[PDB]
Amino acid sequence: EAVTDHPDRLWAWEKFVYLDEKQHAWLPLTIEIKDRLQLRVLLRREDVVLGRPMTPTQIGPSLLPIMWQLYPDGRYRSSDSSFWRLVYHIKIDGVEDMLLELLPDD
Amino acid sequence: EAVTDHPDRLWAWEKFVYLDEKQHAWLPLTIEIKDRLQLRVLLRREDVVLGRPMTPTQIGPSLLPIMWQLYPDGRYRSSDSSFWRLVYHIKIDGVEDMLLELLPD
Amino acid sequence: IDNFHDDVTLRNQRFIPYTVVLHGPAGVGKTTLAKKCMLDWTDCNLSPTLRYAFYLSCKELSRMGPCSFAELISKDWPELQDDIPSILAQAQRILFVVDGLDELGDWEKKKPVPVLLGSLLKRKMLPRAALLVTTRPRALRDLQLLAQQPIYVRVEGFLEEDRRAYFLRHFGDEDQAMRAFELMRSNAALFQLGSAPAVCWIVCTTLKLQMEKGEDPVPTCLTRTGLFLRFLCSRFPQGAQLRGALRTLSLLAAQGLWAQMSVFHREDLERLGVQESDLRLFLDGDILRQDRVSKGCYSFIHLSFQQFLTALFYALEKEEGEDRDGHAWDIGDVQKLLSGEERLKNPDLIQVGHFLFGLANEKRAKELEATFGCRMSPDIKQELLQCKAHLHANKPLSVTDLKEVLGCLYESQEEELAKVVVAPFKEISIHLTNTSEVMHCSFSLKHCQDLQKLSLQVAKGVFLENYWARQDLRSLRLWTDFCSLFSSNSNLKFLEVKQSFLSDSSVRILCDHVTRSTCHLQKVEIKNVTPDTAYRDFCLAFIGKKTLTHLTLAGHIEWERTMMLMLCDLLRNHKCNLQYLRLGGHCATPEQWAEFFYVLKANQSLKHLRLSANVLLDEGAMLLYKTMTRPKHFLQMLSLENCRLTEASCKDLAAVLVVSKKLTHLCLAKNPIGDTGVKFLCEGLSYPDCKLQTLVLQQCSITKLGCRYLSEALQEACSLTNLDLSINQIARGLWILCQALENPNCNLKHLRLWSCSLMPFYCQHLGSALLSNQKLETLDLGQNHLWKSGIIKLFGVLRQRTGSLKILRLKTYETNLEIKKLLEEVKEKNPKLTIDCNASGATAPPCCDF
Repeated sequence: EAVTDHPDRLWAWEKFVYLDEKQHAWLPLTIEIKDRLQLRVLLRREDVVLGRPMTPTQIGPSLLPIMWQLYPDGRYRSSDSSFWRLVYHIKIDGVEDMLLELLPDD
Repeated sequence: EAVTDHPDRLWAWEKFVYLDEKQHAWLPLTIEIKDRLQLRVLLRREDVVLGRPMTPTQIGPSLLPIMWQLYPDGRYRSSDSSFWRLVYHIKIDGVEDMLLELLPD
Repeated sequence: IDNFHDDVTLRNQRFIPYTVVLHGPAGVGKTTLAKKCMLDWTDCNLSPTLRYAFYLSCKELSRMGPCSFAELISKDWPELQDDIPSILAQAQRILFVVDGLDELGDWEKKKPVPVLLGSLLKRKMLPRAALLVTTRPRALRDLQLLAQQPIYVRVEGFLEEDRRAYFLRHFGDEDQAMRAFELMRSNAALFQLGSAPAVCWIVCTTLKLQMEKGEDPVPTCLTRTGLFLRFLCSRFPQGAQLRGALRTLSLLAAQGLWAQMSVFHREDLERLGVQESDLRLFLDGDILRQDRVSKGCYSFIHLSFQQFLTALFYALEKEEGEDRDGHAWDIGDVQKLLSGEERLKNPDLIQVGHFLFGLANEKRAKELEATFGCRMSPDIKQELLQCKAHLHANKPLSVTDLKEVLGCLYESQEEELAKVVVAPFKEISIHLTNTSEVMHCSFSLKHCQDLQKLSLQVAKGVFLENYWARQDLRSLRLWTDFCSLFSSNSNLKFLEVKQSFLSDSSVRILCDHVTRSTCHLQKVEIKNVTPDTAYRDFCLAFIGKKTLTHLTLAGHIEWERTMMLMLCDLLRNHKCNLQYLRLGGHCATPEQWAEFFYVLKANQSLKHLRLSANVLLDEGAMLLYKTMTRPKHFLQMLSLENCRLTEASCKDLAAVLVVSKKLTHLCLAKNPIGDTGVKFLCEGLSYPDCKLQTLVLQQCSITKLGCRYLSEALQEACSLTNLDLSINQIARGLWILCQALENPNCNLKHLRLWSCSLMPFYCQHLGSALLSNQKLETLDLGQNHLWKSGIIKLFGVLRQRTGSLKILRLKTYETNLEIKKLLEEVKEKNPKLTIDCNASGATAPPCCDF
């Protein structure tokens, strides 16, 4: 079921733990790679307990960014200056899911 | 079918491309994560043209290491001194695939 | 209509021998106020103490010949002349009102009317009566020379609520009234002129007429000139083609405006050849209004209509030989009209300027010619640009001038007129206050191509508070249209934003436009912006900008973890090209500071670093110093201005100085570190391998012990060359630093002692040192008491030798002959020495250079 609302932020409380602007938790499930310039990441919603907030030094290197953010036209800007496109965002069995892609650098 | 052979060592040649001692091109296709200590990555063998060796500085930070090592008893050693395990190595319809795993300390 | 003017006058009356003066813009209703007061006196509404009142009008009294004041005031009430002496025997119970001054001892002594009016205004006759004067601000000057200790009262007129009420009354239907009111209020400039009731009358009549005919009103209210033009076109019969009448009316309005007269008598109309038959059309059309109190008077409906007709005169075609008329008209020319001195002398031509610009369009001229059949001069487009020197000042125009020019250009509604004018702009400053200004700037500035700097500011009320939706949506749309300057212009190279009451959506749109690849910014600054997410968003947007090389952030913030993430990633990145970074008013815990300073270690481009107004608590400072002792740091400059520092941390600073190999500047202004800290630093400097070349200790609460330490440190072969001291005083130990200067091992080139509380007795030491030293090249003395005796002694001593000193600054008075002679002698014998004699400036040398 399509959803007409999107999150306006995603902090990184813990590695593989993102909190939107309403303090709900999103968890990444899988990462897809089709070629060098194509990367598609899948986000899932779930409620879990939160530990202490891991600091940036503890997080370490990663493929995903630290913070997204919504921009007009319906595109996200990560923290590495690259733009991410929204693929789809549906509800199934009461479970929220989202899919995002990495656009080629302009 | 399962194949006994396996690369002894793997080195990164470009962005998301590796080479073994045989110099076969092994690439990552998908990454599956269940938690910090449980991390899985998939490998496949394909034939592609290799460019200049993108030195590690240009490749940039990544979740995957720069080097992968293999040891008996299902022991793999990475550049960052972490350990990995092999789940299956099979060939089906002419394509060779391998699966890795992450083992908690 | 009643119940409104009464509502205004009731509150106005309460603000009031006493001398009262009323002043306000035309059409605001001062005469109604005075008449209401007089009627209240008649109806016994006021206090019973007011037993008699007299009405005097300059509108009529300007013509009547000499007579006695008693006869003058009894002219309109003959029956009262028998009681005039009895009435004037009670001067304390009399009220006098003088209406329309700008339009201009014995009560039984015959005298000229001007003399009588001057005497009464001076209180030479009936001193203990009450006076009340009504005049426009233009003529307020004379009352200052005439009146004695008066009091001034200001009128304002209708408000928004009364405008809405008037619209409701006129239209009757709620829907029509509210639609018209909204359409009018959409235009700020036309809305402001709506305070006068007559303007609201015109707007309501025009819009109602258009609505009853089923026409679109949106274009009508877009600009003033369209509205007035439509109304004028809708007030004369069809098919007549009254060219002559229109020319006559234009000329009459022009004469009236130039001469500063607001009323005309039948004789004046006769003088200009205005046939009285045409007065029927002029009146029944509501262009002229006949006064019903004093017969034989006429006036225009409102000032703005007179100005519009004046503009129509100037754009009207001029006939050959019209200079041969039998009268010397009081009409100027276009260049005189557009001159600034005329504007100041006669402030009522400014509006004629805007209207004239508005009439430069082609469609309006076509419609006017079709409706009336006149002929339009085609040289206006060139005559307006002949005064283009007003725009080609070769300097950036002030805010108000830019507002005026943009308003006129928007009135013109022709882009070809805007291009030739906005082409040469090179720097701009903007101060938005409402929607209309945003629309004007968007319309005009899109044609600029050489613009290079820009300073922005948004006033409160433009963007609605954070929670009406449509009201904010219109502003958002216009803002999005306005923010296209940054993306399109690829020469812009400097931006600044300060003291703006923005909202999240606007900031997001601005950043979206700033992140594109057609922008080539090179410096940025943010200061005191609200809300507090603006800083975080801006730090996010400016990551990876290839061109960016400067960046500033200031205000009151608290380090939320998200801000720490962004402000560390801004330096971690690999595309970073930064070269200077400043921070202000940022409060954070020692852990966040520790991780930030850890991140700095990886950066390989930063060269400056300022931390003014930020709290270190000395713990961040010690962490910073313990980070810098490492052998691979890269910072060169460093400034810790006003960071709550003491002498505790100075030891680590000395360690840094002795060990470092890249640090070559420093600054510690506004920190009472103390003489112990100075001692620690001096112990640091003594090491052979010290490489620091600059040091600043302005306003650091140092005493003579610190001066002794500094001289002891300098006595060796150090590498210091620049040193700046101020506020903190070295007077008693000044001889110590003079001895240090005498040392051949010194290498100082500059030295600043601005406001060091020095006494003239000590000039000997400085004179001897300057005569002795070989490397000093600049000295700065200010706010000292050596002005006279010190000048004398220093100039006498320095007359002996030609030292290397090039620039010497001190405060002097050039009114003394002996000091002048000494200065001339010194200059003649030392022509290579420049002496600044005007050190009175009360602005200290900042740390921007250092």
